[PDB]
Amino acid sequence: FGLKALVPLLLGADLSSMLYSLGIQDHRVLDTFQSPWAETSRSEVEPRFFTPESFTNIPGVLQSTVTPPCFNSIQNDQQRVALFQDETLFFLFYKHPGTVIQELTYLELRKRNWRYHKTLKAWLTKDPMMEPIVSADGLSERGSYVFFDPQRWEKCQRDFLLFYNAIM
Amino acid sequence: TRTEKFYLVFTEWVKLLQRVENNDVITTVFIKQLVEKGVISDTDNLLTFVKSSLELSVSSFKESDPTDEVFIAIDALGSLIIKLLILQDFKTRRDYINAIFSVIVLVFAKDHSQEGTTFNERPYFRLFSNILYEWATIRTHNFVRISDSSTRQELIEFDSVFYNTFSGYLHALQPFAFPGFSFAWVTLLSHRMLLPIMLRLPNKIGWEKLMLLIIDLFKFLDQYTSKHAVDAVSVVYKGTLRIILGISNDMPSFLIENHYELMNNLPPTYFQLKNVILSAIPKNMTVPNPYDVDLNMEDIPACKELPEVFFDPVIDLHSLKKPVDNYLRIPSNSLLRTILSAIYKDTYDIKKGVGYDFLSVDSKLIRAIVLHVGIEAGIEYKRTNAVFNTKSSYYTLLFNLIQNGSIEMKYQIILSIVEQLRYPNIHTYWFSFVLMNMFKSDEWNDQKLEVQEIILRNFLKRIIVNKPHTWGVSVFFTQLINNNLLDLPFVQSVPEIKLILQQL
Amino acid sequence: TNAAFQNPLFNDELKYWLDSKRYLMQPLQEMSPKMVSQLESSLLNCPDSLDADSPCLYTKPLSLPHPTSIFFPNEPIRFVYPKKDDDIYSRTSLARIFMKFDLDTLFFIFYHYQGSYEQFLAARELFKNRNWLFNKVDRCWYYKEESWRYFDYKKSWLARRCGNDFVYNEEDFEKL
Ligand SMILES: [Ca+2]
Repeated sequence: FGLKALVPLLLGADLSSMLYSLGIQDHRVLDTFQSPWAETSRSEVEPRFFTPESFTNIPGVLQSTVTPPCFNSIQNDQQRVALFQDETLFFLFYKHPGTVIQELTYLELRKRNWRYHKTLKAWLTKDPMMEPIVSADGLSERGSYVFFDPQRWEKCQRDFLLFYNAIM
Repeated sequence: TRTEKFYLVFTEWVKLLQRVENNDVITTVFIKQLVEKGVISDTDNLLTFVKSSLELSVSSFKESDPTDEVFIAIDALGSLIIKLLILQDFKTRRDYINAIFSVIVLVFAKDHSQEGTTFNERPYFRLFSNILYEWATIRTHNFVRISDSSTRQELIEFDSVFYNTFSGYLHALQPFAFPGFSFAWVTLLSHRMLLPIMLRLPNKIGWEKLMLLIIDLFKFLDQYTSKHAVDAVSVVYKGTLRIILGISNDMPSFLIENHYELMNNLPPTYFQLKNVILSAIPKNMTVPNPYDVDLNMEDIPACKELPEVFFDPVIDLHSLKKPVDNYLRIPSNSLLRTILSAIYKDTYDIKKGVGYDFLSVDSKLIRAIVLHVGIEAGIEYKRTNAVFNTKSSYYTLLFNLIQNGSIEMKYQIILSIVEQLRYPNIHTYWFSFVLMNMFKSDEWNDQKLEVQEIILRNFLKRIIVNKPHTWGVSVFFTQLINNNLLDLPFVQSVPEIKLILQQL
Repeated sequence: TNAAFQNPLFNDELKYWLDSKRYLMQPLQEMSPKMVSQLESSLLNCPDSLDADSPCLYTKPLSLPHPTSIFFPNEPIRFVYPKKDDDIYSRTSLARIFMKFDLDTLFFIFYHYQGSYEQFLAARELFKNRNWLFNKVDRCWYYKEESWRYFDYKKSWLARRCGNDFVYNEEDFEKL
């Protein structure tokens, strides 16, 4: 009767963090379940999803003579890229490295007075409400800027000491 | 030149899938033009082709550098298999899928078990995951991407067969059989294109094989986990726990309606996992605050509903079924005596330990009897009054089972009873009534304090552990602190549990 | 018992298969040292999310290679979160960030990654959260505010009004 019992010595684990680790309102977590372990759940995984046939083989997107559309021409694809909003150009620039479309979005953003920061790998542009003041050595300017954050999909204003060797 | 034929065919396939999209009609033309030649029509040709392609693909994985795409051949193989199922006329499709899985698990086994083994679980895992994805992709919207309405209907019918076949082989690939595959295996069990689908096939036709797999897992955990046997296994437990949490969130009815088999195979020291399984709550039910002192289950409609049981425990009562039902229907003392003797005779087993035999209580059978009494109790209540009564056959049967039982017998009965305290339903209600009356009963033969201590223990096992707690346990315990505890002698005998009590 | 196991072509393999059944013949066993090794290496090779992810051996290229600045990103971005009911996609980083996307970017994605999951989530944002409807016949997205509009993806890349003589026929719209 010692064993059956009232003499326990001292399972147990705070499941809060583990539940936040999964997708927990009512929400299915299993259809996007990466792995049974956290340490090995290192990326999101593509769920099942439905694509109607009308979603595919869509002709003449932006007057394209080919299907699907492509962006293979530095000289001739500027007219299409110009039609896109800043955010769309950011999306392309961050999604297709080492391609024609990355170069075209760079040039177009450049034209809209965005400048690309080399070491932050982030685009910024002048905040119109204030004038920069260039540093005495001329290697930098201090001013107000709007940075684009591709992870939050937000423009973010910042007072910043900006070095000219760092932007292109 | 037949070997060269199969090798070249597969190589050409791999090259093609790296040049065109999977659904490209050039692919379809490839398979149909493959099947016109008849190079894999005859059974031996098909088995040899799948075998060779498999070996070549696994080798390809092994001889690739991690910076490459090490799964290319595997991925292509998955595609080729499912497309061979889709784009052929079948007089027999089950025979096909069975053959292919057979080749896979055979090559797998030899790769795994042989002497100078260079085995990696990953390429096989990748093969199975890919098969799962491919079938998932072709099955969407009742196989709407299939043009021929006849073939379409056929695949519609075949869906369940596909999944239960896959599960069958997955079952045979369980940790006991192939330890070197364990983690991969567990991952496959909870693959997003296996588990949520088999949880959701119509009329629960996916539930059985799922339970088979989960039982395999639980058994593997129980074999290599004891109170003393404290490692890889603990990692496997953690993953299991994550999976069960996912299931509780997505399909709580699966944890609710299989709690009997789940408890029968769950390691006894997995307190938390036990609570997680028993805390499962049906999807759109919202539960009352269990700590509300003024709570009363009479004033809750939910506490009158009968919970569903996916596997009827009465089967596991065997011959006891007929007498036990007799006594419950129309109770009498001589019949009570007889079935007490029968039950005892069957529940006191001799178990073969290492080097010696010992007495063992059949806890699975006890659980089956307690659950059965609960179910029949709930049914009698729905039929309609005299079920929430001490004079009733159900309460008297459980009472006398405890009264004339060994201490272990008592503990097991009371444990299964406490297991039945879950979400608000008729079982939780009635068994709470049963438990409280037992705690307050003046009919115990000089075992009042023993029963009380056993009950109190069985509850502290369920509450001094981390959350979740089941609804009925939190409720019952709340009613237990606010009725007619620290004055109990056996509570005073121990200061450690006395303190944890005092916090409450 | 089964038909493929009894083929001579697999005779050797069959042996190992049958060995896997050994744990059934002996009742209970403390973990063999060998089994500890196997289990240890299974822990070591444990499949990760990337292994469990969907396969894709080829995708039609969107854009030709080009000599770009070494200071540009050199790898594709991975987004991680730093009836409008709930579905399985609701809490994915992609879906959550598409909620922040402009129609311009959503329409781009819809028409330039056809057949992809990104397309699927864009279309989901459009339909489920912004009440656009998609047309099977002309592949345009429509929106209603008796006055309709459609996004002109073919030419102008802007929202244009339909004529006064436009009628909504449901048979022409995709059920999402
Ligand atoms: Ca027995």
